[PDB]
This record gives sequence, C-alpha cells and structure tokens, in this order.
Amino acid sequence: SSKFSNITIKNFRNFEKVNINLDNKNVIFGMNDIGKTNFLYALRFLLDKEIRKFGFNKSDYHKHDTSKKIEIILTLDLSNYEKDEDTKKLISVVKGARTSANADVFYIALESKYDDKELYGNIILKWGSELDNLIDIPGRGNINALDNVFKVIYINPLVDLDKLFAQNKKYIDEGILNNIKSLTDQVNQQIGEKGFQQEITSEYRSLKKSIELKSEMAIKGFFSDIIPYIKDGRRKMLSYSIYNYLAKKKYEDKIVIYLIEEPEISLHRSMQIALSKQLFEQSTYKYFFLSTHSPELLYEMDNTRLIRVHSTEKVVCSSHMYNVEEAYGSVKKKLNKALSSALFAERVLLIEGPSEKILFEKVLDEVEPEYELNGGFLLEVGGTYFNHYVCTLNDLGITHIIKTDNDLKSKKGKKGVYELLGLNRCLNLLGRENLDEITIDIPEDIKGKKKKERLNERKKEIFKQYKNEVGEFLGERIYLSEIDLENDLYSAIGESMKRIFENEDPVHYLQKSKLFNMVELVNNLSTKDCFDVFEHEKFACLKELVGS
Amino acid sequence: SSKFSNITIKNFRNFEKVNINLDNKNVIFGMNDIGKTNFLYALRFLLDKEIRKFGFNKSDYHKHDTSKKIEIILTLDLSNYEKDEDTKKLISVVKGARTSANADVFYIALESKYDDKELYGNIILKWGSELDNLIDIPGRGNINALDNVFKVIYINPLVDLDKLFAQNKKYIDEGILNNIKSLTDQVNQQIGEKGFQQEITSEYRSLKKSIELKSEMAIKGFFSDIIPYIKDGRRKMLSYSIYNYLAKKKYEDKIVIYLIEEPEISLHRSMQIALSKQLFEQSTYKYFFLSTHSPELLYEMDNTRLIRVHSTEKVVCSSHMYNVEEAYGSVKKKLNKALSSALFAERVLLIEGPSEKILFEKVLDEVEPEYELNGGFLLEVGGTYFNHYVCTLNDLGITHIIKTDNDLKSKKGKKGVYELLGLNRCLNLLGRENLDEITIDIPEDIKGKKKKERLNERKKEIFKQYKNEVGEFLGERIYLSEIDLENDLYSAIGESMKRIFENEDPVHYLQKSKLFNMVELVNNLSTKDCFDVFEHEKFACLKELVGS
Amino acid sequence: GRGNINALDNVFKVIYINPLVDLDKLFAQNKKYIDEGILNNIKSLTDQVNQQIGEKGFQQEITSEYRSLKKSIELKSEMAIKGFFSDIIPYIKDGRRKMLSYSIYNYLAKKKYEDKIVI
Repeated sequence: SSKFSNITIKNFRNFEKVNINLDNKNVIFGMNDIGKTNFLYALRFLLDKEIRKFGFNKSDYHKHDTSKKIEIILTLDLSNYEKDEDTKKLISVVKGARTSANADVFYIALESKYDDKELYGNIILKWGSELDNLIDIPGRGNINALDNVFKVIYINPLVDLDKLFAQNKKYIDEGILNNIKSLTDQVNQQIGEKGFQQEITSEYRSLKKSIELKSEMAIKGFFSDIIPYIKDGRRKMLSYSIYNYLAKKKYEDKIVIYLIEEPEISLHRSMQIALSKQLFEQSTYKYFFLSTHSPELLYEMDNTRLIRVHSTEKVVCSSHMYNVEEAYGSVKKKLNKALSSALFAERVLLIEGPSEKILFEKVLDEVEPEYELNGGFLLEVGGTYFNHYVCTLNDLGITHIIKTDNDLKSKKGKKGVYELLGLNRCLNLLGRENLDEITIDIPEDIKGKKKKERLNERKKEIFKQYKNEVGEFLGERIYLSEIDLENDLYSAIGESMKRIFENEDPVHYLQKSKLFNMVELVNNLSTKDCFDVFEHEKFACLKELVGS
Repeated sequence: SSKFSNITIKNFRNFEKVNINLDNKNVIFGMNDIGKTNFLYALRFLLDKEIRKFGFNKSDYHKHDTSKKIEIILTLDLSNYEKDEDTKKLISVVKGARTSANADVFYIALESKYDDKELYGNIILKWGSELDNLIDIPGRGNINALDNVFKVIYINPLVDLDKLFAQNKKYIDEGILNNIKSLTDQVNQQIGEKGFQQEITSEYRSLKKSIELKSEMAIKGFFSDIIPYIKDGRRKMLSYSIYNYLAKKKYEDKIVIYLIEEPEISLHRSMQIALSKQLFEQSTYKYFFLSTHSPELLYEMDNTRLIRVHSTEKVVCSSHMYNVEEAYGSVKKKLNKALSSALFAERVLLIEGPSEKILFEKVLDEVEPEYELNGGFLLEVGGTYFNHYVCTLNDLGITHIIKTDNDLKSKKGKKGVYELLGLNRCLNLLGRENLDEITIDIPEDIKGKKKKERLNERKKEIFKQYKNEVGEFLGERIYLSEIDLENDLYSAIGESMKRIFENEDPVHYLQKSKLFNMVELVNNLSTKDCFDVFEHEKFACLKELVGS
Repeated sequence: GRGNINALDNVFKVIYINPLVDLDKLFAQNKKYIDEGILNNIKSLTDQVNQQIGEKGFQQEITSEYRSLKKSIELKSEMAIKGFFSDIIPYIKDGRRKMLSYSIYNYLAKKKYEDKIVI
C-alpha cells in the first residue's frame, strides 16, 4: 500500500551490500553517524539533479576500490494505481518503460563504472519494469525524465530564511501596483533634489574621459527585496512554514520527497515536538526521510518506518514499520514518549512501574553506573501488553529484556474469578494464546493480609505447573517472578530487608506503599546489598542489561 | 564558597540591564536562542583576547543606541583564599589593585563608549576592589594582565579534530629520534633513484633563466604531520578527550574557563549522558558555562547553577543553584532524569505516579493535545517530597502545579498509627512543619474493603478540619484531593465510570489494579467524558497546566 | 594607549587599496558620514509603500499555518523599515567601476580623515 518498497545500496562508501525496506515516511537513526549521512546522500545521488551532476569520486566507491561498481536501486510499488494520484504521476512519465506482466512493480536504478584515465565515473540512471533489462532514463541535456517525476527538497539543519525566501518570492492589485510603481520613481526625483553628484563627476571626468548614483530597489521596483518581518530559533520554524506552502503550490505536478537531516539542531525541545506532530499527524509531509538523534522528535510518530543503523563498521541496517493499533490509541501519546528514548539504546529492560525503576536505578548505580553510556535503558510499561514494545525493538535489532510480576486480575461482574495476567503477557510474546481464566475459592472470613497470602500460594502453585513454559521464557530473555518482585528481593537480601525495616515481614510492609517504602529501602541499602541483588540468580535481567 | 559570584550586563545587544548570579559550573537554557548566544559572547568579550580585539560595532549596542555605554561587570569572591589554589592565581597578578578593607571581593569590568567619527568603540578593561574607583587593567601591546589570569576555551559545536590536534602537537627517545631522522633522509635519496626531474628543468630553463621536487614531511621531519588513528560522531568525543589532557598541562598556571555551546549537536543521546557525567561528576571541568537544548545533557547534573533565559523579548534571566542533598542521593539519578526535561517547559504539573500520567495524557489529548507545544509538561514524583522539584522550578520562573492524594502511612513497628503523609508534603511546600502523627482505632474484624472505607472517612474528616490550610494550598497552586484521585474522578464522571466498568463501585474496582484499570478506563472514556473531567472544579490543575 | 587604540592610531590612518575591490561594499562603509522638509516627504512616502503592499492572501494563510505550528505574520519589505538611506548603491550614466572606487577614495579620505595623516 506504499509506493516506496525498498532501496538497495551496493558498493557505495561504507555500504558494501545493504537492503532497506521503506515506506512513505522514513526515520533513520543509530550510532553510525557516517552511515546515516551516506544514506541520505545515496538517495540524493539517485534523485537530486544538482548532487548527481558532480558524479562519483574515487572516495565514493566502497573501500576506495574503483573495480567494484556502485549500484543504487529503488524498488517501487504501483499496485494502488487506481486510487493513488501520485502513482499516476509516475506512470505518465514512464510511458512504455513498463510491461503489463509486471505492472505492479517499477525499478529506478543508478549504475556507475569508474574510468582510470578520465579519473571520473559518471552516473547512469536506468529504469524499467524488469530488473534484468533496465533501460536508460531518457534525457536531453542536463535534465532527464526522472527529474520531471521527483523533486527532492533537502532541508539543511542550518538555514537562512531570508535567502530561501528570495528563491520563492518570484512565483508566489494592478491599479494598486501602478501607484506603488510611480511612487517608487517619485523617490528618485526627491533624492536628487545634489552636491555630491556634481563633484564626483568633475573628479571622474578629469580621471577618465553623468555620475548621479541613485539608490537600489527604486531601479528594479519594490519586489526585488521583500524580506519578512514578524509581529534565531523562532525563524527556523517559519522557514518550515514557508516550505509547506511553497512546495505544494510550486511542485503540485510532481512527487516531492523531503530529506530532513538532524532538524533538532539549534531547536528547542518544545519545537521538536511541534515539528514531530507536523511530520506524522499532519498530511503536509507525504514523503520524507528523517535523520535524527532526538527522542523528542518521535513523540508523535505513527505510520512510519524506523530504520536503525547498527554501531558496527559493516553498516548493518534494520528496518521496522512502526504502526500504532487502534486498541492502543487511547494511550498512544504516553506509549510513544516512553518508547522514543528506547529506540536509541542498545539493550532495553522492560519494567512494570516506577517502583521497579527506583530500585533498579539505585542498584545499577552502585554496581554499574555507566550502564546507559554503554547502551542500556530502563523502559517502564504499565497496563499495556509487551507485544508493541517487543516487536519494535526486535525488528530494529535491539536486545529486549522483560521482568514482570506473576499477577492475578479479578474479572469484573464476577467474584472468585482471577485472570492469569502475569503469564498471559509472557505467553503473548511467544505467540501462544491467552490461557483460560481460573477460579479460586477463598472464604469470606479470609480478608486483607490473610487473603493476599493465599493468593500468593496459588501463584507459586501456578508457577510450578508451568515449569517448562518458564523455561522457554528464559531463552527469550523473559523473566517471570514466582510471586512478584518484592518476594524475589527478599530472597536476595532477606537479612538486609529485615534489619532495614525492623518489621518481621518486610515484604508485606514494602507492598503497603510500594513507592514510598521502596524509596525508604534504597536509602538504607548497603553497597554489598546492591551487589548481592545484582549477583542473585533471580535478578539475571540486570546482568543481561549491562551486557557482561 | 565560589569564586564566581554574579555577572552584570548593561546595554549589550538584547540585554538592557540583566543581573545573573553564578557558580563554578553554569548551565544556561531557555527559549531565547539569541539571549543564550549573546550571554556567551558577553563573557568572551570580557575574557577572550581574540574576540575582544575586534571591539564593539554599532549593532552590539542595545537597541542600536550608541549614546548608552556597554558595561559588563564580573563580581568575584576571594573569601576562600586560604584553601583555594586558583584564588591565589588571581591574587598574584592583581597585586596592589586590591584593598584590605574589601579583600573578600574583586571586580572585573568592561566599559565601552562609542565614537561617531571613529565609527568604532574600543573595549577598556578595568578591575579593582572597589566598584567606584576601578582602575585600568595594566597591559603592554596586545596583552594585558587579565590575559595572564584567565584562559577561555570555547568549544564550537562543530570541530575538526585533526585541525585542533595540529595546535596542540607542538607542546605535548633522542637516540631513537635520531634513527628516525636519518631514516627520513633515507627516503629522499631513494625517491630520486628520475626522468621527470631532468625534463622539467629543460623546460623550465628555456622558459626562465635544478628542479628535483622531493616530497613533503621528509623536509621538516615526521613531527610536522602526526594525525591520529584509532583502533564523525565518535571523533567528536576524542576531541574532548584531547581537551581534558591538553588544557591541564598547557594552562596549569592559569584559570581555564570553558564555554561550551550546544554540544549535543551531531551527538548521540548516549554520548550526551557520557559528556554530562564528565561535566558534573568528574572534576575535569572546574569552571565552565554550558548552553544546551538537550535534557539528556543534564542527567548527571549536580552542584551547578541553572540559568533560564525567559521567552520574553526583555531577556529576563532567572538563576538557581541546583544542588542534590545527601538525603536524595540514593534516588538522585532517577530524580534528575525526570527533572531534566521539566526545566525546558513553561508549566510543570507534579503528579504522583504513572496511573495519573496515563489518565492525564488521554484527557489532555482530547481537550488540548498541543499542551506540550505551548510549554506544558507532566512530571511524576514518587516517594520523595515535592520540595526539591518546586524549589528548582520556582527559582527558574517556571509555573509549578501540584496534584496529590490525601494519604495515610502506617508507621513501622507500631500498629494503629498513621502519618498524615498527604498533608505533610503540601505543608512542606508552604514551609510549615510536619504535623503530629495520629492514631485511629480500627477493629480487628474490620479488614479489606471495609477497612479502607473507614480510613477514607478519616481522610474526609481530616480534610474538613484543615479547611483553611487547603485554602492556602489553592493560592500556591497546590491541589489536595479530599480522599484521592479516583474519588475525585468519580465526582466528575460517575455515570460514565459506572457504565464503563458495570461494577456498582467503580472506584473500588479501579484501585484493585491502578495501572491496568486506568488503561481500561481511558480506552472506553468518551470525548465528552474528557471535557467533563477537564471542566470539573476538582481538576482545576489541568486548566492551570494549559494556561487558559 | 587605552584599550584597543593608542596615540599612534590618532596620528596615522592607513588606507590599503586591494587590487580587487567591490565598489558597492566600500560605498556602504562611506555612505553614513558623507533637505529636511524634502526628506520628511520621502520618509512618509516610504511608509506609504507598506500600506499599499498589504492592500493579502499570503499574510493570513501563513499565520494559520504558523499558529497551529507554534503558539501576526504580515512580512512587509526591506528598505521601507529602515528608510531609503539603508541602500543607496550607485548607478552611472568591471574595469570602469574600479576607477570610480578610486574616485570615491579621493573625496572620502579628505573629508573623513582631514584631521590625521593618511597613508
């Protein structure tokens, strides 16, 4: 359902052989800053006439090897031709280069072979329906048929608004203009109305065989300079405001593709969210490619493809089609802001709530305070299932770790029925179906602390029944507690928790106020306590997060 | 206890009259990008010889008025002279410009008066112990005594490592060097060992009345070019790695001041945290001024002064000495990451946990989804008191709003005693002392849901007793619920909550699993429900957050 | 000397004539230092430009786009804000304009630097 299928880059700079799936809206990010920039340049060379005329240098070839040929192919999908207007744009120019047998697909390729004597390898653009017999894109002079289809707008991080406005002023009443024109000449008559015009001529005439020297603008009219005025960081957003209005009117007849590199540069965090809303929520930017290091620039992300360039020197690329389902729509904004910062990390530990974050932040601080520097990240997920977070992180090649409590949820409208919520979420990551809800018989005289302890006994009983299902969880880096985190914490530092709280049952007291008591616990936690919790088998997720 | 007291900027560019307190480590941020840049330039003009020799242009004067004089004064504190080594650095150069009566203070001023005929206003640097009779800083030629005290290192956002390395190579064995030197000459003898050297001379000699042409490096030795090699974004951190080692050895005899502008540019989020740890935790950067738009660059902030430039055109500056107390040290990293993003907002709503964030994000989405674009922010605080967050936001001129539940906490080691935790935190913001803990008599047969309902009756009773104390909370934008959020939510949409949950007591069912049930609630919440919750008097904090 | 100037800078003013020079750029340096009832009519007429320029579809649509993006966008025209004197570049009635730059230097330096020795 997207015109842009995938792009292939062969032997171009650090790209040995890289295949990346695509969509209308694409966002690229990762550690390799060189790979992200070369990715945008590889798209410009294929589609931007100004950057393509310069040809390939020796450095652009992969590993500076001129024998290997540079090849950049863009695969397109024309299946939605019946209801896509921009698809008909491409068809009208391609004409007979398509075949009816493969009418759904169309290829746009860039081939380059290097000449030693000419010290210069030219760029030959081919297209066609079949990848085997691509034909040269027809052209006459400095323009070809491809330049009539696609117009590439590259938004530099740093831009002067007055300079770009001078480019758009020309194309963007008459009886009124005539009065302004005659009045413009009225300026020059009053300016001359005098001692300098006559003395510079007497000096010029003796020097060289009328020197009036009027004033600019009045010669060419008021339209020559019409720079804007509002009523550094603020004017950057007005340049985007010009781009939206300009490109639609100027390039309505062709497909416009935006290449936005690092737009968060010299931009406030609040404006980054404003730009993110305009990129995804608004239909103003139909097709763009975005390179960003800013998590706040993805707060409003939806219906986009996320491309992650790996930190390795091989320049491996992992792409994910990020789409928020309608069921998650009521918590979409909360979910995106938490996941946006996790895309840039290397290992993400899925925790439930803030009480786990308060504990883990203190424990990690004593054991390994540089865990975020090396790519670790604590992502808290509350109320929702793990599938949306795991699918996005898995496709992007990000190591995901899950630590959740074994919980039971009472079904509404019926008493005595409890859903196996803790197991179902871990089973959902493995693709298995939700387990049947169970009914446990608790007497009416058993309430409060006595009631909770009996429910814990069912959790331990349920945990033992699915002993093999837990075995599959550990292979998938899923860590399901027997009862909950507080009981696993008691197993690691029971002597410390009893001394810290002086209460004979520290687990019961910790769960009274989970946030406050966890803060009270971490304040009195010893350094050996943090190492004991870290080294304990029940907390293997902390060892997997640091990556030892 | 800090050498840098405050700085005064008068009639310099957009700074009409601005007074900013300072410390050794300073971070500046805000909407006004022009004010932050002019703030760093105002410091360079006072202390950087290279930027000071160019003098003041007409544009540098405030509102382009040359009548008003530009004045930049830096107030210093020399009280810690007995134990501060860098203080003795300044004393050794100032010599007799200090008086013993005001020995604790020293002024460094920049005065500029404009000449119409000379079209140029020079920079006159004065210093002295008394602000009334400042004396010209002694100098001879292009250097003065102040250039011997302070060395300003300005770190540009974009820097080439090889170029800065060429500046530091000179100042950073012999029998080994002698073998490398003779071997270097061995290159040239083997290079000549020939057809080009004789033919270009035959052409040159006929053209003009020996043309051997050897090879660079071999003439000046191997030390001329020694560029580094490791075994774009990665090399930026190595440039900082050079700066730490270079500046300490090169400028050990003088006070080095770093001016770092927008270092998050072209830097990964993980490296920003690495740089933040080096700025605050490490003692490598004793004195610096930091301009940043990145919240991740303040994850490790501590013992620094936060300067916030207001969004207004008057360029108002609010400064806060941010310091984390020892009591908050066990949750310092968790607290900083939440507060770092709140410094850049304009209105911050302090909520307790994520269940409040899940609800507020959905409600705000329907009512005002652009609330973060206009400066709103939801900051969740769990387990800790509000004083640390409110003091930082209040000093920076950021509107702070607090919404918390009226809670009771059981004291450890004793039953029947409950602390008025909900009221104490709101009283702590007003400066009042903690209230005396109360004891409520609950029978042993009353447990579970019946026990919670009796405790709610005490909360309503406690709420009515302190009816006037709640009145002072509303003036301070403190919103204390009578019982909790769930009961206030029932008051706003009771009909909707009963229909959504089908349970006769939706408040009791919502509190069973606060996270999951809140997600279940917001999914079925109507648009009119969000407007009813927003318009209700119990949720006036949402109206104060958007700023209507 | 005091600051960036010394007594020698008050005696001698050095004019360095580069082989390649743009006349319009050097003229912008000398325009400031080189009647009133006439200037007042030119000034009011300069404001008469801006009133007739706005007299309209772009000023309202860019604001609707800006206001939704960020919490009036009229955008007039340069020169009319600072007056006619901001840009007054010359016009005669590459090699020829080089001699006119010397023609400016002779007249400029004598009036501007009459009080000091010009080299």
